[PDB]
Amino acid sequence: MRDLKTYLSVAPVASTLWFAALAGLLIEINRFFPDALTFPFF
Amino acid sequence: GFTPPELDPNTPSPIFGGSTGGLLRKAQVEEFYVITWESPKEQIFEMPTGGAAIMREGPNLLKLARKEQCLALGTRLRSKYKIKYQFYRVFPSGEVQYLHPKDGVYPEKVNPGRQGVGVNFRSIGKNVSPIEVKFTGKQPYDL
Amino acid sequence: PEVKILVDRDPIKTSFEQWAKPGHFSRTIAKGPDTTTWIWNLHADAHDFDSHTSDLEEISRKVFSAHFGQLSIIFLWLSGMYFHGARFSNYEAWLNDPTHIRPSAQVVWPIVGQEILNGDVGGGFRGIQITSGFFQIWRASGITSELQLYCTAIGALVFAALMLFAGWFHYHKAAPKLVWFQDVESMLNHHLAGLLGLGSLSWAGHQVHVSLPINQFLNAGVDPKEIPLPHEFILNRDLLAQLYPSFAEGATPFFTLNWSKYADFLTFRGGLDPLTGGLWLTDIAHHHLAIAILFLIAGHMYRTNWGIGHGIKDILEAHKGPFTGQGHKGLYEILTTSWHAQLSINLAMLGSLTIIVAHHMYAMPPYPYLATDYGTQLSLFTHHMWIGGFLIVGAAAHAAIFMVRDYDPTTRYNDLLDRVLRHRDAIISHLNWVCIFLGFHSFGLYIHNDTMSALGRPQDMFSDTAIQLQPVFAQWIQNTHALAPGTTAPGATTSTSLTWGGGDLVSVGGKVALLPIPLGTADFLVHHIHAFTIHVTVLILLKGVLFARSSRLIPDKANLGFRFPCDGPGRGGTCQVSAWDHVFLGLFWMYNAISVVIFHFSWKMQSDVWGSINDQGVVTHITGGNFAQSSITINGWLRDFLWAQASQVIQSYGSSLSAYGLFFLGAHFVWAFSLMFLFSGRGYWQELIESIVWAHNKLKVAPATQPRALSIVQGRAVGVTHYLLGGIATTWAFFLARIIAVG
Amino acid sequence: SHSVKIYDTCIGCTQCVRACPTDVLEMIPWGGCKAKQIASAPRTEDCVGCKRCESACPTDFLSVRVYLWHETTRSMGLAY
Amino acid sequence: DFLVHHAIALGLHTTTLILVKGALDARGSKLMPDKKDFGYSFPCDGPGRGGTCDISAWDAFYLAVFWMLNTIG
Amino acid sequence: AALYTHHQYIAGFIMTGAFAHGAIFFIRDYNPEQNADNVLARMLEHKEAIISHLSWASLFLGFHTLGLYVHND
Amino acid sequence: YQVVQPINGDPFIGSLETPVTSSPLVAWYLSNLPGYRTAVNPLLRGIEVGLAH
Amino acid sequence: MFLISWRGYWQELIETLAWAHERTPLANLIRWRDKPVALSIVQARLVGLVHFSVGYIFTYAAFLIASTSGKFG
Amino acid sequence: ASYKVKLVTPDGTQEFECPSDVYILDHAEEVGIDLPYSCRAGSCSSCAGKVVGGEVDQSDGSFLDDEQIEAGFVLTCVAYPTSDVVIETHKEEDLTA
Ligand code: CLA
Ligand code: CLA
Ligand code: CLA
Ligand code: CLA
Ligand code: CLA
Ligand SMILES: CC1=C(/C=C/C(C)=C/C=C/C(C)=C/C=C/C=C(C)/C=C/C=C(C)/C=C/C2=C(C)CCCC2(C)C)C(C)(C)CCC1
Ligand code: SF4
Ligand code: SF4
Ligand code: FES
Repeated sequence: MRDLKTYLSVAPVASTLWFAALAGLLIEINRFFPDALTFPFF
Repeated sequence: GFTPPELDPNTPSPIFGGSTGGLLRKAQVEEFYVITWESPKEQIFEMPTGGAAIMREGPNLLKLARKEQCLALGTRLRSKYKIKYQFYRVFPSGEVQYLHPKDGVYPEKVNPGRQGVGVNFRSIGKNVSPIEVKFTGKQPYDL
Repeated sequence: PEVKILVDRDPIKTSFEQWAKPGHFSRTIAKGPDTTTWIWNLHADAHDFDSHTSDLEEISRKVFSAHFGQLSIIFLWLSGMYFHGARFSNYEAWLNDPTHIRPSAQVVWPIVGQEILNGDVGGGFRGIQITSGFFQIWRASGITSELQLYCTAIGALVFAALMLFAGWFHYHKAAPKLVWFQDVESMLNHHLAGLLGLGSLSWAGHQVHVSLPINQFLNAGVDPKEIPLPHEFILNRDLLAQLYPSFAEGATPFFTLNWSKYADFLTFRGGLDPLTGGLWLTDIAHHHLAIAILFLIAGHMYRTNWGIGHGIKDILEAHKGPFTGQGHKGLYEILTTSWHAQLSINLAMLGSLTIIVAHHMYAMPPYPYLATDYGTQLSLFTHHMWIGGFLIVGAAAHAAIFMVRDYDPTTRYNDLLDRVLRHRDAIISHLNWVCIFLGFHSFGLYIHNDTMSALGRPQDMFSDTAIQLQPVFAQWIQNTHALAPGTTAPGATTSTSLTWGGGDLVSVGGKVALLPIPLGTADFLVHHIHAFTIHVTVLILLKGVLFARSSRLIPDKANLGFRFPCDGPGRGGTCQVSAWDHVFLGLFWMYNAISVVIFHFSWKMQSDVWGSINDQGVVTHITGGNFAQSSITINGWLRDFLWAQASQVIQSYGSSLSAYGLFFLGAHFVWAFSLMFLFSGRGYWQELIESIVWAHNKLKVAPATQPRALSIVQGRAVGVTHYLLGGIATTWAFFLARIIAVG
Repeated sequence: SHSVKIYDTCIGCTQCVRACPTDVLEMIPWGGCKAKQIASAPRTEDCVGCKRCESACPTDFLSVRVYLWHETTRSMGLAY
Repeated sequence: DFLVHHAIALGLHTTTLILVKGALDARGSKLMPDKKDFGYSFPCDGPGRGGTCDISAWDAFYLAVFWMLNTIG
Repeated sequence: AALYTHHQYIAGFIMTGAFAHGAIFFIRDYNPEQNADNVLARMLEHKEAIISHLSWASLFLGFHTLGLYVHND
Repeated sequence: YQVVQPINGDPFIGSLETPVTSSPLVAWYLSNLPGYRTAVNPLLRGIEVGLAH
Repeated sequence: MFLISWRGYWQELIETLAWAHERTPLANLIRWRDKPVALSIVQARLVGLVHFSVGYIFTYAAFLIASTSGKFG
Repeated sequence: ASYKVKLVTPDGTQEFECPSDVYILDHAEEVGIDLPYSCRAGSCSSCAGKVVGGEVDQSDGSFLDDEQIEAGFVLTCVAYPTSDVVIETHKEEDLTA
């Protein structure tokens, strides 16, 4: 548990989880505001 | 001052089957080496050129074409087995020249009868620039 | 002396202690890292069990459970394939009409416009056309619904779970000991008779009851949903008696020895099914039956516990003669104490086997509707060729590792190994001469043809019309094969393949399944090119193995270990003087050889076999016999093969084959990228990282794990792996895009 | 013949001497350190230029330096 | 034209990076502080200290010719 | 076309040679104490800043030019 | 009984003695060639060799 | 070749070639006068670079002159 | 913490005070019982000893056989004395063999 928490924070696993979260975020963002070549709000 | 041992031909050599890694024309025309050891018993050892040979109980004398090959076999003999060895260099003249260990004690052990050759009394960062030795035949490190 | 199960209880307790600690196996790693090089080492020596320790027992226990883990991975992959065929496929539509619908078992999500990859594969379905040939396997096994595929996927999932659990169990709870592994007599007895004998007998049992009747029903034209379920064929027997009358006697023929009464479904026809374009299933069943009998007898050779059998040591040490001294005496002791010897033998044999499989599968298509599915055929051949080549190179790698680490004439002396080590120089010199001669007289012919053609002198060219180099031996052999059925294989009706000859073209759905393949001068030239490339890669690998311990250059190469950068720029320069470096080259030459082989196959097939048949029997091939006249000069390969065939992939953009165009370009990129690692050295890079580190330190952002450039060996490893990835991937994209567009 | 030099930063560890394939280096008395020993190179005509000695030097910077120079057949390690 | 001109700019900058690094590091660096007494062109400084393949300034020129060819291409 | 390409390749080779001989000068003919604190020595003494910034510029150009090309593709 | 022996029984010269290298007829043949006719005036050996080539 | 394969490999191949030549009848009557050695490290980098650049120049010149000369426009 | 360290030596056997976070050889110099050394960086045989009781941390070790760690030998310069261990000095050659 403590050691599982440690292993889940080793560099490869920390980075894969981080990048999976980032990928999910970007994917959803472009799923809501697709085909965006500019910033049209202000 | 450690009269070197003189090479004794008629000393037998290990039981080998022959190999294509032995001597060549360079041993015929320029030089070759000869190593000797003394073998508490008859055993199997890996040849520094080919496969495996059997050192005889009693004097063993092996002729190799490279000094580096001799030292390799000597190291293997000296630490895997516990055997004291010496090797010489033979010219096409019939001259022999005792090579190692030069003054009877291995070079990893300091001996009080050796002079300093190629020692610089300064740190390596205090060599002159090459511009300082331009157009003179000297090298900045040889100084 | 006797053989038994021998185990140890709870050798290592399952725990999360060592997961928290990176490189626990290596003492130096366990402590922690000072620089970036430590991270690379952690991965490079993860599975080198024989250096984490010296105990053979521990090495073998680790090996056993790692094999279990690998089996679990394979099962998960299989279950994924079956589930995708069950859920995201058009397998039933394809089953209704095989030669119009394109098989595809992968769809994509519409995220960034990538849904264009969901192309029209027919059947009211939009997906990515697959080349795995899985639909053909499922059809040949009798699978008609997707419920059966679902059940298969779930069964393979629970099998993967079982394999993972067994891996944990046999390492942390009940781990065998050394005398259990070192028993190879019983192990061979069980793998020959139990794994291959019972396995193939069981498969023949499947085909006799499931695939034979269901495929009979499918080829009779029945709607796939109107076919009886397979278990009915077991419950009601007259269902089988209708298709196969001699299922009526029911196994009394098997014991009366009136085996001829089984001639219905146990045939020796040979050739192809004119309806499906595959081998006769009644032939494949008979084949597996005979294979089973053979393996079941063969797994009874070695003695285990009851006196009868063969001691492998006795067989080995009985073989020796006047040329080899005491040969084979002492090999049994070598092949049972070193895993690397076994690994290299098995790798060589498995690579040989994979390539034989590729050839035989292209020549005698075993699955229905496989021959006329050109994309599947091309992909299967190419994939198996690559796998075989890689395995064969690994064989050499591990032979060298054995020679460096485990060879010892003091305690384990063998005569043959010693003799070969003693005349390695003669061996390598003659192999060198053969490589040179073969390279001059195969590629030199191509250069002569190119200049003879460029100087407007085609009469002087080595071609079918100017100076013929006819492969008379191959022509003679294949004519002997064509005449075989009836003359010297009286029980066969058709020759074993259709590439032998006899006419008898077979087509399916207006496409050519197979026809006799003609061998002309271009075949001679390219076969000698093949011989040349194989000989050169053999030279590199054999030179690496034979000179792994010592040479006339550096006399103590074994003390430097199996893998190392060099021993300084002395004696003129000793860059890559190690055994590992020889494997690095062999991979380059293996790449060359396999690339030429698959190019030869693809061009020859698209030029003389594949194509479309028509009403008169006029066969228009993909390229009108342009291989016989254009393949004899390098300009022909560059123009008629690469430039011509390459147009399909370039025009892929804007369609559903766009991903292949993208992968074409990306593979070109990564291949070119490898050259940065393959042409440079780590000194320049260390000196550049120095100033980058300065830039970081100036802003208090320098890392504590000091960044080092890669090792010399690692740089070569990065360079060779990227090179192979790039080249193989660009060939993959080209082949697939071309054969899916023109096929 | 390559040229091997020994500099006074030598701590007389002797690891380099134990590393050289051709017996070029030696240990000789001295007084500038706590070992009263320093490395000598009396037989550089046998030096192959392998530079194993430099990889064995634990000083910073090195105390044993090999400058490759004119080549002999001894220097090139040729058995033919 | 915009995209290809920036490809040109990258080519120029990388070639000059290689060459300038080779020039300013010719007299010695941290990986080899005494490079100047080894000459302009030499093999390497053995496999010690991590490995020093292509550490000359000649090797920097050798590496920069590839980038020159590529950029002029 | 031939004239343009010819002269551009020749110019590229000449530039690479200019930098190579700069390095050769720094090794063979450079005298540090006679060049104490002038522009040459001060070039030599902040080489890390020059090299790091050249590397930044080339990284930026490469990243973004390749990225735009791949996005378009 | 063994066929391959070291050269002249010397196991430290870099070669071996085998059938192709040292069997009776092949030795007689090689010795009966102009190149290996040591005791013959070189001009006549060159003549024989040159005419054949 | 000269850029990927390194000296050690070739040196050992050359030494076994030397054995082969010295050991064969009717041809050991001929003796070389310089012992054959593999190319140097720097020499090999130079040879590979020369080959690379010559191939580069020649194939691009061929393509350029043939593609403009073919259309002549 | 600061466990007593015993060292057999041709000069005799003495006892000195030194904290577990420091090498036995380094605090030995602070007291003043002379021991041999050369590199002081854990890569040579000069400061070699072996142990009678207890054991020292092998974390500060390098250039040693994959056995010298558990067969007894150790380097005074690179070693943390985790207990009231008793060690040998002047032990290079019967280590050098
Ligand atoms: C197509 C081949 C190729 C490519 C792409 C590069 C690319 C690069 N080279 Mg290189 N080079 C090459 C061939 C190549 N070279 C060859 C054949 C040689 C002769 C040996 C050299 C010799 C050379 C030298 C001497 C130097 C470079 C340098 C550089 C870098 C320049 C900085 C830059 O442009 O920013 C980046 C440009 C890029 C193209 C990087 C794109 C790659 C992206 C980031 C991939 C993104 C990953 C993505 C998320 C998915 C990854 C996949 C996954 C499996 C991880 C750059 C990464 C210089 C350098 O180091 O710069 C400081 C340097 O000094 N090169
Ligand atoms: C901005 C660019 C962009 C973006 C954001 C995306 C985004 C996406 N693409 Mg896409 N793509 C792009 C460009 C892009 N693509 C381009 C340019 C191409 C042309 C080459 C493609 C071609 C493409 C294809 C063909 C597909 C996608 C797919 C996908 C989707 C999922 C990919 C996936 O799930 O992987 C794979 C996920 C898995 C395999 C799930 C597995 C989960 C983990 C790995 C399980 C591991 C645990 C396991 C149990 C370990 C085993 C241990 C064992 C011993 C127990 C995703 C939304 C896929 C899709 O649409 O899904 C249907 C898909 O098929 N893309
Ligand atoms: C009829 C008996 C039998 C059978 C069928 C097998 C089958 C297999 N053995 Mg095995 N083996 C046997 C007896 C048998 N062995 C004996 C007597 C010994 C010596 C005592 C060994 C020692 C041995 C070793 C050292 C290894 C194998 C391995 C393998 C696998 C090879 C990889 C493969 O081909 O995948 C084919 C895949 C399949 C056939 C899928 C079906 C898997 C079935 C369920 C296996 C069940 C058979 C098993 C013996 C059941 C007994 C265990 C039981 C108590 C539960 C394979 C599954 C390799 C391995 O372990 O891989 C992990 C390997 O490393 N065997
Ligand atoms: C049954 C097959 C088999 C097995 C069991 C082994 C087992 C072993 N091999 Mg080996 N080998 C094999 C086949 C096999 N090999 C083949 C076919 C080749 C020819 C290529 C080699 C060549 C080879 C070499 C040269 C070496 C080994 C070594 C080793 C040992 C350590 C491997 C390791 O941990 O490295 C770690 C594993 C990795 C770092 C994985 C690397 C990732 C690869 C390169 C990328 C693959 C790309 C992927 C397919 C697609 C791209 C994905 C990406 C885009 C996301 C180990 C005992 C090493 C050794 O020292 O032996 C003692 C050694 O150096 N092998
Ligand atoms: C020595 C190199 C060599 C190699 C590796 C191959 C390899 C191959 N040849 Mg081939 N061949 C060769 C030389 C070679 N050949 C020569 C010199 C000739 C006569 C010009 C032929 C004529 C030939 C024909 C007509 C055919 C092949 C074919 C084939 C393929 C099938 C196997 C076969 O039939 O070979 C058979 C080889 C022989 C019968 C002769 C082998 C050479 C013998 C053993 C002595 C070696 C000669 C040596 C160089 C000179 C004398 C030695 C000297 C020092 C005294 C195969 C890939 C077949 C093919 O093309 O498949 C499609 C085909 O039909 N070959
Ligand atoms: C007039 C005019 C104008 C202006 C212009 C200008 C301002 C110019 C320029 C320019 C420039 C500005 C140029 C340049 C270039 C440069 C270069 C190209 C460089 C170089 C260098 C080098 C190569 C170096 C070498 C060396 C080294 C390396 C070190 C040592 C020393 C030496 C020197 C040897 C304009 C257009 C606006 C407008 C119109 C008019
Ligand atoms: S270069 Fe090689 S042979 Fe010469 S002193 Fe150094 S280690 Fe010894
Ligand atoms: S450091 Fe590099 S260039 Fe120098 S000898 Fe070793 S591998 Fe060759
Ligand atoms: S003095 Fe060298 S390891 Fe202690």
